[PDB]
Amino acid sequence: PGAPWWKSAVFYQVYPRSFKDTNGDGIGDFKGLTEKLDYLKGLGIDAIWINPHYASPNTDNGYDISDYREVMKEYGTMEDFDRLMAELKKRGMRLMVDVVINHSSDQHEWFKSSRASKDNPYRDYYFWRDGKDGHEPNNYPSFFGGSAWEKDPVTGQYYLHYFGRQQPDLNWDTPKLREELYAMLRFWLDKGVSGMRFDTVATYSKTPGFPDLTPEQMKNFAEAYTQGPNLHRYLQEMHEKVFDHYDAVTAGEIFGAPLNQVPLFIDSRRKELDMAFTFDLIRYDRALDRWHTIPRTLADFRQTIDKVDAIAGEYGWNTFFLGNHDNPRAVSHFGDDRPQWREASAKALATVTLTQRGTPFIFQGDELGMTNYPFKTLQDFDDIEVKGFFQDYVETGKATAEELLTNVALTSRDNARTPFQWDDSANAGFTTGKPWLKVNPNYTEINAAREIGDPKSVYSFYRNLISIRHETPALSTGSYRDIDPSNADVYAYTRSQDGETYLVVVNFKAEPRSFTLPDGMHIAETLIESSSPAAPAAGAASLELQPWQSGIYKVK
Ligand SMILES: [Ca+2]
Repeated sequence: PGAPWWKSAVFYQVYPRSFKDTNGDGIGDFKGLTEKLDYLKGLGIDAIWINPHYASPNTDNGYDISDYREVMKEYGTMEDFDRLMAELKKRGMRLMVDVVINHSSDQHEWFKSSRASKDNPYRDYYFWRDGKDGHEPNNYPSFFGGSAWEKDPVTGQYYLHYFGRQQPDLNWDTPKLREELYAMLRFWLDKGVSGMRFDTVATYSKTPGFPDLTPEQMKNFAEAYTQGPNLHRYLQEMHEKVFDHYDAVTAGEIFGAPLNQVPLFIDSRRKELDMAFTFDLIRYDRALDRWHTIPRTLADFRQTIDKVDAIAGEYGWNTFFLGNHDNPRAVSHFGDDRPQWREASAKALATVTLTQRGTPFIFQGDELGMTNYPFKTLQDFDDIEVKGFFQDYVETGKATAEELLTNVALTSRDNARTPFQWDDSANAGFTTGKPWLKVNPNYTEINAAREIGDPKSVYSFYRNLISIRHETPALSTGSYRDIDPSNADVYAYTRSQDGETYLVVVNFKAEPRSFTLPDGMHIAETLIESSSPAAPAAGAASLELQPWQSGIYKVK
């Protein structure tokens, strides 16, 4: 047969709010994204995944939807959305929208009705329960602060919200609710959308009776929330009633789920989702409280990739990303963002990103080498999640304001949300007004305009890597094999398909290193290298690597 277009595609994630503003209000919009399609096309992007673009009070920047069938006021009108669609099509590009159906805004008409009374027709579109022993129904904690249960004096019961208090969870146990969600998905799919990314898709099913989480589960409640007994039953139904009638690719954000359960979501034979967004890697050095970091090495990094790949099997498929809107900047996180190493390590990570088995997603700005932001006070963060950490850890006396700042500065989601750096004009050319989130001062050195015309820029390297990937089947659908899972210095692996085998060698140390190819393996040709003074001689049996050097070679 043949592999789907999404298995050989290179996606680009656009956070509209911080991509390109065109009316000076400081917030990115659709016209802004539409004006930059030539930029993405030139980069070689095949499809774009945009974060939530629906009507929202923005307590969680788009993830709290008040109307699934209207566009967010800040981004434009439905017409603007249609225009984005048409322009993407004119360039042969596809659009993947974000689907947020684990919860809705508390301003959604379903919730407004739901809270009116216990006998209301929409009561069960959400989860309402009586408190217990004078307190909340159970000990469920919220990702964004305090209890996952909020009492509503209108009825006296508590409603469930894994996330923000203004993000009540939708009740998937209710048939009419599921039917409404399916009809909503068809609304967008009928418009031609080519893909859907499902926000926290593993938390749709809630545990019957809502018993308390054990002390252990409390430590990792995110995992417990992914163990609903009707989860896959619901996913199979959605696929049967919706996706079976369209030709769109589905990608689930399987956050919190044990890696061993991932196959249940993506094995094609199961008819659930097409691709998986896993977080074992991107959160591989994150503490359980989600705001502290834990030192890891390349060995942990590669081994995690190892496991995630193995999980895909023969019928599953992974997406591969080193960054997104919920995590610190790739180069700062996995590379070395210091001035002398930023560019070298950003290129090294690009090589990794574009040579991994699965569908790679490039997060806006990483192709430029953008870094974390130099937060100075807690007021510099906008993220509701940080306010949650303050409520749960500072106001409770567990940590000082300074300790939260020091640590959250390295992990905060806002690191990835600062305005895209287009050029060195006012606010990096992002807006003519005041950006909703301050632009990183390093935009004077790191910006698209400066990198586009420079053959040695991080941008040009990405572009070239993307062309190489597009021209080399093995680099997308080829098998993957880690040459040495225990090596904590140089990441080396092969990609093979129909006889053609390629070698990827990336030095993760800011020091010279050597690499000996597996016995019998020799270099045939060098497709590309970064930070390398010279390609290896044809027939080479080993490689001498410069600090943070990366390379792709066809072997024999
Ligand atoms: Ca705007």
